Amino acid sequence: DPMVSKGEELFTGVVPILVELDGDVNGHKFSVSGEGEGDATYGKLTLKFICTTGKLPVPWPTLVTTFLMCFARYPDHMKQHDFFKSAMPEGYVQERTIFFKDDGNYKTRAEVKFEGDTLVNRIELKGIDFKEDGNILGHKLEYNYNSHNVYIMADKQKNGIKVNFKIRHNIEDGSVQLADHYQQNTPIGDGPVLLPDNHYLSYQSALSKDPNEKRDHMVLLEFVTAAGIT
Repeated sequence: DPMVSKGEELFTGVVPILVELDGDVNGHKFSVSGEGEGDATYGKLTLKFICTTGKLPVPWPTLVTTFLMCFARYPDHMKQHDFFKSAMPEGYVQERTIFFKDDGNYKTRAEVKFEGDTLVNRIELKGIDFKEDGNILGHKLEYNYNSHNVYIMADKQKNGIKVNFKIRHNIEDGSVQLADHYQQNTPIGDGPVLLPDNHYLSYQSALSKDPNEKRDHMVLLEFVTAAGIT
């Protein structure tokens, strides 16, 4: 299938990745740059993010979802349901509001597209309404990450998908900080895209530190696999 082969050719090997974020939470401005690689055949991403502005004013785990669904491994039986690769190389817009339970919210807009060989995720984040001494601004989140299933549906109206899901950030009293995600994706180009039947992506994420890195940073390893249509 030349449409499948096309994303299969853009993603059938290891693909360098760049991520650039400009953020403002409760007016605290910060920038982050990330680099790494993705191997869609295996659902694998490895990335290292650096805060280029000094200390990151929010917990690194609250940014994990914002910092590449085109790197999911879609099983061969499910290749018709891969919207994310179908939009490449021109790419897609990914927008979210993330509602933190009893606290503020992030609103993000990202463009995910190729720039030559490199797959770029360029993001603007605004955060509003955070409590000074809540779990976000107070840095009360553990540096770890649970596994989550993400439910994808078509938004045929908008020639894209809608994505909805709740992340649980563990807190160091056994509590969770809920982060309620509402997501919309739409293609950047005017070409054909795959509008999926409802399915999920299963995510696992591991957070770590580069023992040689003095800058505020996060090393992120994620495995992502599509399922949910036998």
